[PDB]
Amino acid sequence: IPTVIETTNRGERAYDIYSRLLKDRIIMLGSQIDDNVANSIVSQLLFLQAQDSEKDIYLYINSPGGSVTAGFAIYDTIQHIKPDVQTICIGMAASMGSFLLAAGAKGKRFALPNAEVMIHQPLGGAQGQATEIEIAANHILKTREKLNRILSERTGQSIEKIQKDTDRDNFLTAEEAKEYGLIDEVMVP
Amino acid sequence: IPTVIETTNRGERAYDIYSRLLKDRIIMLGSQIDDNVANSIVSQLLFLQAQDSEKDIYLYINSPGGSVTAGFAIYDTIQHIKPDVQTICIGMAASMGSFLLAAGAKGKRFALPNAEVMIHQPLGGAQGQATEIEIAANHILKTREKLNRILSERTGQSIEKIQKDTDRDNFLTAEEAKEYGLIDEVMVPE
Amino acid sequence: IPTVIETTNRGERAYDIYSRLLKDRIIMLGSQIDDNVANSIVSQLLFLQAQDSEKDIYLYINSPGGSVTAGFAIYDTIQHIKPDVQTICIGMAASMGSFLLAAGAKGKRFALPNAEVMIHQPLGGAQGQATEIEIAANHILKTREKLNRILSERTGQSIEKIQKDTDRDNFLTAEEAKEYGLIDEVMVPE
Amino acid sequence: IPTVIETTGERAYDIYSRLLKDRIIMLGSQIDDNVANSIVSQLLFLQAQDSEKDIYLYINSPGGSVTAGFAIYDTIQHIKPDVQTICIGMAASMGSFLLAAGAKGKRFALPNAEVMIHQPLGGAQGQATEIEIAANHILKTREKLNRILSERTGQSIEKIQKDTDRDNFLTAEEAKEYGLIDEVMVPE
Amino acid sequence: IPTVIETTNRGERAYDIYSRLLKDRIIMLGSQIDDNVANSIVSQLLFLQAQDSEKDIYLYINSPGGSVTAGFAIYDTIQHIKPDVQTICIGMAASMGSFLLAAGAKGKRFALPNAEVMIHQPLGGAQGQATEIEIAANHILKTREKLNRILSERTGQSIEKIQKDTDRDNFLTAEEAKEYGLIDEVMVPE
Amino acid sequence: IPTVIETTNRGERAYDIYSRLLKDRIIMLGSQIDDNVANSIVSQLLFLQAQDSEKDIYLYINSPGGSVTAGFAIYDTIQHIKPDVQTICIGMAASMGSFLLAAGAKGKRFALPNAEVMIHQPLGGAQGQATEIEIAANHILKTREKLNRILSERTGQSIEKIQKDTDRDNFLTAEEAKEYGLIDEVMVPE
Amino acid sequence: PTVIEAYDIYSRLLKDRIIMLGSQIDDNVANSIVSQLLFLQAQDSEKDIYLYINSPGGSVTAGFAIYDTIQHIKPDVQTICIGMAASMGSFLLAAGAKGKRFALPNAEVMIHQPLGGAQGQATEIEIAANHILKTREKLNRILSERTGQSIEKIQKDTDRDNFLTAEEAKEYGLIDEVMVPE
Amino acid sequence: ETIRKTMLKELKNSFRPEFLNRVDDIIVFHKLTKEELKEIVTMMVNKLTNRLSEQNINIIVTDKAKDK
Repeated sequence: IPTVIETTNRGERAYDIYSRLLKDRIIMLGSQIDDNVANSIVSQLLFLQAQDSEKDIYLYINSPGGSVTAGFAIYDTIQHIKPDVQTICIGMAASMGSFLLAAGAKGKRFALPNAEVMIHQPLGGAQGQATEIEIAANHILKTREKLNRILSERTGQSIEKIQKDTDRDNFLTAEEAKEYGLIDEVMVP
Repeated sequence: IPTVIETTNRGERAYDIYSRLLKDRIIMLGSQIDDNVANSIVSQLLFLQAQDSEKDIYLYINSPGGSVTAGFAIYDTIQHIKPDVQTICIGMAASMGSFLLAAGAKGKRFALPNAEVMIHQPLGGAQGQATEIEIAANHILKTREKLNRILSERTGQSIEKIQKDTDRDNFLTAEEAKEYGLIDEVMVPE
Repeated sequence: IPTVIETTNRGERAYDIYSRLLKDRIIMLGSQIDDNVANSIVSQLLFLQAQDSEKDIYLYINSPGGSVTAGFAIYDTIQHIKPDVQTICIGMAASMGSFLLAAGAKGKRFALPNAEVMIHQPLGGAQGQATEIEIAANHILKTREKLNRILSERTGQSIEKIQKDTDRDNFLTAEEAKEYGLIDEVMVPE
Repeated sequence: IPTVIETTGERAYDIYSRLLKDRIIMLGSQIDDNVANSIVSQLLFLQAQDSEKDIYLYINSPGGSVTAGFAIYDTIQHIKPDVQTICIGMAASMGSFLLAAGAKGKRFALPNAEVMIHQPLGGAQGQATEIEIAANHILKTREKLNRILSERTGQSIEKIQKDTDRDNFLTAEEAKEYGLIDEVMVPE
Repeated sequence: IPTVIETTNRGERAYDIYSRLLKDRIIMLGSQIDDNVANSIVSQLLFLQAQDSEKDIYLYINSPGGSVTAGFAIYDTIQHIKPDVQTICIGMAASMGSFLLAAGAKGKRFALPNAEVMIHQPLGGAQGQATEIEIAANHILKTREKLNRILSERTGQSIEKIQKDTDRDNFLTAEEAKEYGLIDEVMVPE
Repeated sequence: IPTVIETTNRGERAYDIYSRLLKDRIIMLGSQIDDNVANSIVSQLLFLQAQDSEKDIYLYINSPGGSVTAGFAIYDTIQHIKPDVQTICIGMAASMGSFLLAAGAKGKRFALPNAEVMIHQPLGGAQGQATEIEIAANHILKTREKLNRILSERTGQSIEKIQKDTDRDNFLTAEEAKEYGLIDEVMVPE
Repeated sequence: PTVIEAYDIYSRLLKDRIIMLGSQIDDNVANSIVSQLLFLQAQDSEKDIYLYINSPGGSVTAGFAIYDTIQHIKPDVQTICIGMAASMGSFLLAAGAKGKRFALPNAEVMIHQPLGGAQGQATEIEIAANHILKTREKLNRILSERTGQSIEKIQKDTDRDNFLTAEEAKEYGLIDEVMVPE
Repeated sequence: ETIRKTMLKELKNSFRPEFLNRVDDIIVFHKLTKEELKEIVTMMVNKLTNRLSEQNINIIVTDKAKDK
């Protein structure tokens, strides 16, 4: 990761390229969404809200997805803050990545021309006694229901259509995602 | 980990995002609760109390659980310091993480809309002779009794009900947690 | 990774070789194209577009290949930024590396004399049920079709011929790549 | 580990260095040779810093090497500052030893804290003579531990031998009754 | 790597030993030649040519060999940059390292007295179907043909004799290397 | 390791704890004695001698043992430098750690009250032909004899008694170390 | 540890022209030593360089590179044997300038024939064995030149492992005199 | 517009608010354009032509020369 040095009268600022982008209100989601990445992104969003609560925050997504709880934390932080969050899909947006891609401000969710978006039902695992397996299955079904509800509210599609589309791995191009309502427009060069 | 450069009349300073949040009296608890994390949290709380003893302290919780003793250390530190400690649940607060969520000041425990909390009896393990297994089992049962007692005192629910509900994994939504007494009210978006 | 203290005027700051080359709009791609490398490349491209929207960027490529999605992200960032990007093939540009080599500005794609390029169909895997295998096969076939279409557009050659040539591993010298259309001219030594 | 900015000195510390400035030494990990060396260095530096003020030892550790604990005990007893010991979380094995090794009347424990006292662990392997030597050494180490604990708690060596035969878990109130600590820090 | 400190007219500045040598345009190649080392060497060469395009560059080679692609990338970069590149053999220069040993400018290819050089035919491997093995074998033979051609041009020696001496491992002393043509003169101690 | 602030009259200097201890001529031997640790100790002793050849050097020992050659290098550096070296046994001094403990200046070797000193014959191993096993055994016996000679010189005890006592692992307390001659006096607490 | 006046301890020793060779002699260590030697030659080409040797050995090529760098530079190189010097380490100990190779009183040195390996066809094994014999011949020739000893005697003593103490190093010509304490 | 805004914001981070509050007007100088540089060359050439004409030397500079 390269280092960027900026010279002022007061002193030297040694950014790394991600921090330099963050100076311009760019947050990069470019890895699997685990607890650490979600915590870092939440802290970045909160700091960007503090610095100025009126300008727009830009979120760049290139990730295979990850934890549902981490994605929900990011979604809650995005919806809670006053400034609008523009979501731009570079490369891939899968599982939780697509959920966060759809979570941007209306009229402000973008994707690069040959970017790929994948929607599917969450993965999980149950092990042990029958009662414990039942508890785990109930939890995962509740989580899937919540995700389908949010996606229906945020994309304008019926809950049944999203249930049918998310049964298997559905791969959508930028045009298909625009037609599906996941993104708002493709960014022409 | 991103780096934040903040300009002030005193000069320009380079922060990382977590220390920048700590400047605003915000403590991030976002990993498995082991000895090192609990030590860091206790140190941060003690320093925040030292800086000044009247403003609020904010604890953001996103953890799957961890050691019971580390969580007890964190809870005791929270209860011992004069400034009020607000707890906000980000994402998931499970096992001792949910226990620390209820440890916040009354009227100041928060949770995000699509956040989840999970309460269950503690785990453990015993190996060796029958007497050793008896000792370990007595220890784990006493730990469960202490946890249940603290939860009953902080949530207002009967010890028997918390005993029944923590028998298995209990997943609660923010509204279910509020009606159960774990949190005070959910954070409405603004 | 040697450091360099050479800077103008004050000359106090020290750079590593890659950061110093970044100031000269030199971007090095000397490893497999995964998500981390692609994200770094995209950030560097955006930073260089911000620094000056008119001057050209220099992209030295030496990569066995990598993720198709990462290469697509790099390709979109290259084709989206206003400044032109020169692709210079160092050593081997194979798989997605050759795709990014053809992604440079028209008339601004170069290769060193004793350099090698390779083009082939994308690799992948499909495991599970028959339906899942069908879905994965459809996805990989569509990815190959999109890659072939982009290569045909950027090389001016029929997609039938590219499909025929990408069936197996096709190794081309710098002159053969020039005749094929992936590059524009071979950088003769001084 | 977060970085801390002190506004009264416009100078930056890490949280552990900031605590050590206030004469706070944290024992929050397994006690091995490296950790004991660091603790002894911090204690000696603090003794150099001021001949009078108290040093604070915050203990949260499952235990560890007996020799490292003996080094820490010797350093604590040698230095003429009083060393207050506060039990944060767990004080088990050699950790409970250093808990009772603090200054009399200055041994504190958090309300919901637990301590553990038990005989030291070890192992032997080889010929009969070597195993006999190892057993003699471990028995002498246990005897010295029991003697120091009986001296610093006021209870009989026989009772400590009986209670430390197995794993003895004590609450803060039970540790107060036993004699390891002096009183429990009540919250404000 | 020890830190190295000098007092200049601009004050006292410190370097690591390799950065200090790079200040005097000394480039050290002292490990296996993979894509990372090749990327670093190419970056250093480009930086040195940008700093001053007339002065000489020095390449101290102590390498057991490496990838053919990385070595060819370094060779192309050396032959492309305007400043001359002196090459000095320290210890061992084997396989691709010996190829990079001959890459230096004529009259500026040195070697330490009791140093050893060794030329190989390139290693490789093939796996899969008969067609895939055919393609891999063709690629390896063409790579060896290119290596032999470049070696013949730089050392001024017949291609057939290079084939003969390259079929098996060929250890050469500094005097034998000088007589063969890989180096120009042995560095007599002074 | 923690960082401390110093110089209450100056306040601007901060050192790591071992650098701060090295300022007062305190050298810590608190790990297994290998080549790197011995090199660091020797370099520290040389620097301390260079800074002031009159003042005394302090060596703190807490080590289970280590290589015979590295400890012998430490012994040589201790015995060659003009300034006196005081040795204090913190915790344990076993194997060659006790040898270095006895290596201190006459009348200036101290041990803590509850400190254990262990003396035993050196370990080793031989694997190979009969001649190689004989060579290795002869070397091990020679180095044991050298250790016994030095220990007898610095302890005043007959070499037969050392041979008998070092047959097995002999654990001694501080009082028994003083009676045996390893240390000069036990550091009584203040 | 950090030495304050701030420099790391090895940097501080390098300021006094003291070069420490205290690890296995591989390519990385050889490159570091060569670079340090070149810098010390450049910084002041008239004073003397001190090399401290404590190593079990390593690569023959790395040791030969270090030997060549020592011989080529104009300023002289005193070698002081701290602890052990084995295989290539003893060779570099002998590489010191005349009258200025040192060894601590109870230090130990080792001389033995280089270790190697061969695997594959008969021709490849023959090539590897020929190279190993040539390398041993070169090592023996340089040792005979630098110790004033006959080639045959060095060959005989090097056959098996040969432990030499400081006094045996003295009468063997490996070191020039033992460093008496003062 | 954005360039002026960001330069003004950066100026606030280098001077005290009460110092900038007492300034009557803070003016941002825009970068010179192509035609502005051409006019600057024209004005300097006119000044030089006057100064050489007072010495009775007549000089004219073509448009291509001025552009170069």
